[PDB]
Amino acid sequence: NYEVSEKAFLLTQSKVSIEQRKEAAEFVLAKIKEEEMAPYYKYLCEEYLVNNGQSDLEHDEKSDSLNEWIKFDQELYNELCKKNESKIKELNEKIQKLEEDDEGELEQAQAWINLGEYYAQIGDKDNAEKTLGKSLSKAISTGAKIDVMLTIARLGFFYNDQLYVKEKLEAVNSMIEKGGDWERRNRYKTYYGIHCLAVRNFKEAAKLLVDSLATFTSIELTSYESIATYASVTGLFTLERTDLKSKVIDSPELLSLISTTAALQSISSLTISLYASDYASYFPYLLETYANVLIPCKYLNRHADFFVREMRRKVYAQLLESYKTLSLKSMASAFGVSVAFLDNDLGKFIPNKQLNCVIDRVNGIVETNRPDNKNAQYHLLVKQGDGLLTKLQKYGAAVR
Amino acid sequence: ENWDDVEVDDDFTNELKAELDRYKREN
Amino acid sequence: GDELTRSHFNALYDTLLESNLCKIIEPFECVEISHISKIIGLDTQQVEGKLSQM
Amino acid sequence: EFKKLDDKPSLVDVHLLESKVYHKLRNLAKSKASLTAARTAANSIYCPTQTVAE
Repeated sequence: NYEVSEKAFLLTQSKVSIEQRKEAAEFVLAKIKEEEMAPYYKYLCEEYLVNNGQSDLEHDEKSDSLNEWIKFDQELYNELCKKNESKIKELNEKIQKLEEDDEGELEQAQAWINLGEYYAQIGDKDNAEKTLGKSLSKAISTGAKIDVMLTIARLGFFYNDQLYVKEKLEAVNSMIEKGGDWERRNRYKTYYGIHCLAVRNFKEAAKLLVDSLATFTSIELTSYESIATYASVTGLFTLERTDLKSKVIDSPELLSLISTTAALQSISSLTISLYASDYASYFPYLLETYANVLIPCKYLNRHADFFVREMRRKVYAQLLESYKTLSLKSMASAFGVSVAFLDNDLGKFIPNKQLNCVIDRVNGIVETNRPDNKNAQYHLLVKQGDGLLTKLQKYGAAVR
Repeated sequence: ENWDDVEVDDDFTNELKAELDRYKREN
Repeated sequence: GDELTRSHFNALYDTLLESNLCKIIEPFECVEISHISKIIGLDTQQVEGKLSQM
Repeated sequence: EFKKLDDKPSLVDVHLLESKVYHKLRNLAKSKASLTAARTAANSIYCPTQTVAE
């Protein structure tokens, strides 16, 4: 269900082109004639409002925005009951006869597991996890448990529900912790970091994506280079510049990945320009980054403007370490900013204690604040040193 | 966690990247 | 034209550049950049760019 | 289909050209693995100067 999830994701916010939502809408109507996508489109209008929420024919009666092409016509309306008879009335009667004839054990479990995948395309989630629970008691080895954790993971992928799905994803590994091969051991930890990207835990969850996407891909939902853009942007985002030379710019998979398609423009254009300390050509590569990468990708657009605040402070911080004092004519008259427009970027970063820099408003001499031998031994020691008696007397003064 | 959530506005990408286009044309 | 030669070109470019810096860095620092470019033999913008990279 | 189903020494030339595919792709893992298997299997045969020299 990645095709309808990735392409129709442009229905959230697209400020670039109008045909982006139109071209992606063709894949929605093409894939829905085979398998039922109806519960996916119903949630699109129930998530974001006053943008695309008025395009549904029957939810409430509304017409708005630019898109008349996403809807259920009189054909799919009559096909709504046709798919329900095949996915419920037809399948449940065949499995019910298996319990009466008592044929096999794991074969009956795989029947409920395969049937449980149809409930994801139905839109009733109470019977989705119920059928998986019936096959849970019939599951013996780890072969039948592979598709169980995949169907449960689709509940948060297909319905975009990060609340009730993460409880079931953790319940499988917590009740019985085995993992089998290290391939699945990374799968239980991958789904853990997916729901943490919705709450935006930053480098905690995002550090596992660059490791998993550079080794193995499920290959069933998508391809290797389609979701590779998630690890390309978060690669330089989470990892410091010191380790970018031994990891990102030199990699067996990444250097062969840029030759597959030009839609990345991260591990190549942004990495080489950042390692060369040249910000003249580095910034125009960011112009095609957010547009052609962050917006179309799902988990990347969940952040969007959350990337730059961490990245914009870091790109200048690395330049301040290479010189004691810089010049305003280098920043204002050359690369990324003008004179007056510089106050908007570094103006809000310093009061947040993100970086320490000094700009001269007369002679135009940029000055860098260097802690020298102070560092965390003196100043930062006082800050985090007060937490010793703060956390001790918090619950300690009340005894029991 | 939640402090980073609200403090980020609609500014930056959609805005500052539109300024970088006209900035290089004036130089 | 050769990639293996061009790959070692930047390697030998920095190799002889670091060797020229060892003559500058060995005595005391705080010398004018204008006199540094005369010892290196490149432009002021090129010397400041390559020195800050190391 | 080329492993011991047709010509055994022919893999020496196949794995040799396989390293050149990942060479321009800047992939060290697949280039070292294909060249090591080619040189290890090159001990059982002798090619007239057009392989071992490469």
